[PDB]
Amino acid sequence: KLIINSLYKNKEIFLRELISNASDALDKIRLISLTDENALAGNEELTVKIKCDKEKNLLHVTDTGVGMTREELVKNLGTVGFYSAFLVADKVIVTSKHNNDTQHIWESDSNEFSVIADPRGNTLGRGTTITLVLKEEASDYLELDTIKNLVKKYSQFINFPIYVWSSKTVWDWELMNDIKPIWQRPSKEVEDDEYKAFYKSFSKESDDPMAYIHFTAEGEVTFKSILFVPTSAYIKLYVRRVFITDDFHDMMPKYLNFVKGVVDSDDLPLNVSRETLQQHKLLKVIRKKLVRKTLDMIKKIADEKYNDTFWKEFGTNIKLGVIEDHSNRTRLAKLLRFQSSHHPSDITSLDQYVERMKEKQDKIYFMAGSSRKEAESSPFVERLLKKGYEVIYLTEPVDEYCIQALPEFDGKRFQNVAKEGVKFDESEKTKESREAIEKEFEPLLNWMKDKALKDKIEKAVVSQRLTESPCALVASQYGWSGNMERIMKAQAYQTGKDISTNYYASQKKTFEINPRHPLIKDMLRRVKEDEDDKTVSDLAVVLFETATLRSGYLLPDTKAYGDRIERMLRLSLNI
Amino acid sequence: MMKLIINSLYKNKEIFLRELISNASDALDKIRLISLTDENALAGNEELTVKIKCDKEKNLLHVTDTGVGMTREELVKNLGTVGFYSAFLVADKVIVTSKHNNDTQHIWESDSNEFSVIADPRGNTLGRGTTITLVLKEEASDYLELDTIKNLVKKYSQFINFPIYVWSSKVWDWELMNDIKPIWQRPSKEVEDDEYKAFYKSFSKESDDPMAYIHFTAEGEVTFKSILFVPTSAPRYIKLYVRRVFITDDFHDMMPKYLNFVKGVVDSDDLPLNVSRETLQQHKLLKVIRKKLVRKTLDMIKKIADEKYNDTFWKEFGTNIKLGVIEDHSNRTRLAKLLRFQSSHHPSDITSLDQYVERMKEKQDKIYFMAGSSRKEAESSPFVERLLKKGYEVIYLTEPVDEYCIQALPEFDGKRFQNVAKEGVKFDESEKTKESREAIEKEFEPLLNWMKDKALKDKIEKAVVSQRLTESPCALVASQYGWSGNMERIMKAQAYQTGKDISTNYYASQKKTFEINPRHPLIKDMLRRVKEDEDDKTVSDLAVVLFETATLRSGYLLPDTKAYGDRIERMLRLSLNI
Ligand SMILES: Nc1ncnc2c1ncn2[C@@H]1O[C@H](COP(=O)(O)OP(=O)(O)O)[C@@H](O)[C@H]1O
Ligand SMILES: Nc1ncnc2c1ncn2[C@@H]1O[C@H](COP(=O)(O)OP(=O)(O)O)[C@@H](O)[C@H]1O
Ligand SMILES: [Mg+2]
Ligand SMILES: [Mg+2]
Ligand SMILES: [Mg+2]
Repeated sequence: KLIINSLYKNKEIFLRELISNASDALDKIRLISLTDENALAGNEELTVKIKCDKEKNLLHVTDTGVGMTREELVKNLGTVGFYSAFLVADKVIVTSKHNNDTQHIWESDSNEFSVIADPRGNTLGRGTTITLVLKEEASDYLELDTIKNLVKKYSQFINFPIYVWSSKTVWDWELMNDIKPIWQRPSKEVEDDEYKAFYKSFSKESDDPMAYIHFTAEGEVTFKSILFVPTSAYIKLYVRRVFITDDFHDMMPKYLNFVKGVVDSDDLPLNVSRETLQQHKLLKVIRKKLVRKTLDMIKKIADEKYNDTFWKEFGTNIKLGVIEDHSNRTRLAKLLRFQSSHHPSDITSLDQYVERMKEKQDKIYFMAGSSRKEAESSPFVERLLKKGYEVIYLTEPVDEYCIQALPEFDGKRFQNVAKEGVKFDESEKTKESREAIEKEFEPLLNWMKDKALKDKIEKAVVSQRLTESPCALVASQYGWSGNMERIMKAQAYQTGKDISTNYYASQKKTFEINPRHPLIKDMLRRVKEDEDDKTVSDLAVVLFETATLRSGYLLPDTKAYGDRIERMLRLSLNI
Repeated sequence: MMKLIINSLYKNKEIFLRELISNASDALDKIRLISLTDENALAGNEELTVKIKCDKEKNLLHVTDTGVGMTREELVKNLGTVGFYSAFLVADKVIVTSKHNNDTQHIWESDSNEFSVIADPRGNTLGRGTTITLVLKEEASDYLELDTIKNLVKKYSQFINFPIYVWSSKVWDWELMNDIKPIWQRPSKEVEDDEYKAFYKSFSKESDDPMAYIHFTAEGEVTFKSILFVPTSAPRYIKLYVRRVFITDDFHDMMPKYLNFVKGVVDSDDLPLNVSRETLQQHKLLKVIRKKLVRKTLDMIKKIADEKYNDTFWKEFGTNIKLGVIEDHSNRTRLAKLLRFQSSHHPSDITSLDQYVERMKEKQDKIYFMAGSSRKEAESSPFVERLLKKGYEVIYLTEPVDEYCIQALPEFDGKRFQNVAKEGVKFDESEKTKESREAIEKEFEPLLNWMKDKALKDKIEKAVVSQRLTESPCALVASQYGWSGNMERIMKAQAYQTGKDISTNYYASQKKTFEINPRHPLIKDMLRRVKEDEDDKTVSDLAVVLFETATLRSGYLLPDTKAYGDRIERMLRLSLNI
């Protein structure tokens, strides 16, 4: 009283599940036999045998796999999968024999079951026979002509012999299956169609993979493998073509946990324990080779699909990789993509930035923020942008960490535009021009440092990075910037709890002023005229607090800042 | 670790014995656990004991247990790579004789460096178990005394639930050293305070008293004895026994996640003994035991002295009590009574909800709160201005969980909660004041309509005369079921650090209620110049800046700091003479 006639949509999937289950039973007895010599005592062979029965209206799926004990026949046989057998039959008869127990039978009509002993005894040796009593409607599955194609379809990647009872012109078993694994075949003998059809066989339906790679590893260890990149955000391990496990969760590093595939080695031990084989020295050589072939796979993807598709899905993985993977860092560095001032939305690689650098530019400039808009509208990038330097914009929380794990790219050091180190060159006769303006505005500097912003600024200097903005707060090289304040301060608030007593944390920054900006020109002209004035003092403080938000730091006191604004607003209105 | 582990523990070198008894007990727990599903698991050696022999003559100290033992492969993994290396504090050479049920008897020898495992020439001596033999070093060769071990076992192996015997003298025969009866099985009244504390230290280290403990016995649906503890610090857990037999410490569902810091013992005589681990964890009686553990933990937490509760417990585990209010529906009332928050009543002191209620006005029915990233932000907010003046108390919520905590508690002792940053704040009003406000609202209508229809058109829901401001000119009030600045902040950070951009949200980018203060000089002046000339740009420009600043003051994010900086600039030029 559930499915039966709705999923149905996938009308003949019952066989796929019974063939799949039989293969799983076959894999399991084989796996045990590698440690237990007397495991294959009941049956020499490892097969799946399907028998058509017209007269009695029956269909048998017989496997010589592990089998099931009475206790297992109760739990395992219940509620695609085993139950899908009821999409074509109204009664399932499961005859099973296991090594540790005698032979039993199981019969359910989708509602109630019964686990009797077999009055015939041990007729299987070891394994199971799934007898389906077909419905009058789905009785077409008794036909030998149709059932042959039905197994040829759902067992293209089953690596155990599948036989069906047929005849010629003499009844006998016929192989419908080729058990030569797909990963063991010559690279170009395998069509692209087959690679995609293999991907859907173990990832349980869905669409094609984004990319794949099939290779024979050479050198210290030799193995065959087909790895896959999925479309949206499990490595099977075989030894000498014998399935071992898919539960070795550390086959790939955490940052590549999305890769799917098979590994098949002739150089690893077969008759050893699963624990033993997990710590084996050669396996680690396989793991390091999987990473490199995976990065080779990722690099083989075409430029547009790489940016618009791969990167959108796994970009955070490459960033986590850069930090976590020391050996493959340089390779991971080239796979990174970030938005830059070059274009309003296109993402750029680090190489592309490099090729665009000016002849005498030694630094890769970056601005970090919570969004594209705040990063690009920052005062810090004003003159760099005007002079034609490109600035990388980092908008994600991991970006900062990512670049920090990268001490250089292609000989160039990264420079945060919110910190000191932004280089602006000049000639001899150009150096004096600045130095004159620098000493002209020096009274305004000392006044800000010893009165207007006495213990609120580390120092005041004449900026060379601003064009439109009057001023900005710049942090020390070993200090925390605006964005890093957030990243750390909103994690010290979320998880940390009280983190203020730190040297380069909440420390005074360098207050830079724009000499060409009217509010600095007036402030200078007016500071040499009174100094005791609270008006310009209120101007210096309001400008400093505005510059703070502008620079990306929090305000120490919103009430004090508010009180100052409203006092100016009084002036602007009264006269 | 290497050879600099001896100097770090030169103080505590007598502890080597504790470490050998602890392991023997661990070995005995393991073999006894196997025997619950395996009938013939004790066929090699029937008893479960700890035997210690003094052999002065050969310079050897023997510690013979009858536990699980070690196989060939287990000797080359477990031994080598506090602990077992503790034996080297008193012995230069250490040899272990051992016998496991699956293997034959082997001898492991080492000094610290290389190791070698040989098949014992004598053969299967112990049936099962291990003998740790110490070649006691000269400068510590005094433990081979017929009374020194006698005294150490008695003071150290307290709480070991297996019989420990030393090869004494009187005729040489084994003399019992300890009492096998567990501390949790003894009647509450009889157990000493020191004994409870020493018990806490035995299974969790940390060498300091626990913050609190509870020793109870459960009657009714299920019976079990238990001792539960509150540690002193938040670490940055519960041993189950069935009929005095250790089963596991791997059940991570004994306590709900919010009480994960609780450590202790549960000894049940009702649970199935001769069954598997899988079977026992899913067992229906456990859910009954769990509910009892939570109620008893809460009893203990409630029993802590008022001063100690706020000063020590609340600082360590207040977040857990907050998550509890959200997750534990059947205990909500008990937990809500345990909450502590900062409030206006005092600069730093925290307060319970009962204490707040008692301080409420005779006709106040709402518990008012202000949420924010810090106390400074919350107390200097515009929203508490009037309430504070008129003597209402405002709870201050500064941790991100606090809002979800209050938002999960619909009422406390009949009083609903109200966020001052939202619509819903009330003030009892004398007939004189009520009418005075009515005249203020009609007088200020021209300023309210100008703001809503042109000056701030499309920025605000409506412009109204406030009842909550005092010193502040204006503020942004969110709707009854909308997001406060604090919720906007928490959601934006969760949509950035974890989420994948919630720009086009549900109610994050929504207009707020702009409340203006009629008694504020700047607003008074703003009314005068608007009626005189509505199309004056200087007042329109001012309106924007006042609003934008009000947005920072109201705890909201400003939508364009660049444009706002530039408007503040224009204002500064006009304010001065640029
Ligand atoms: N032919 C079989 N031989 C042995 N065991 C089987 C067989 N068919 C089913 N089982 C057991 O019962 C379970 C039922 O299969 P199914 O419903 O497909 O679940 P699964 O996805 O794990 O295979 C299997 O996991 C297996 O434990
Ligand atoms: N008496 C013993 N009987 C059996 N195994 C032991 C014994 N002593 C030590 N071992 C083995 O050595 C391991 C390490 O002991 P120790 O260093 O104290 O670590 P731990 O107490 O945390 O297990 C034990 O876990 C066990 O595998
Ligand atoms: Mg299945
Ligand atoms: Mg004021
Ligand atoms: Mg400007």
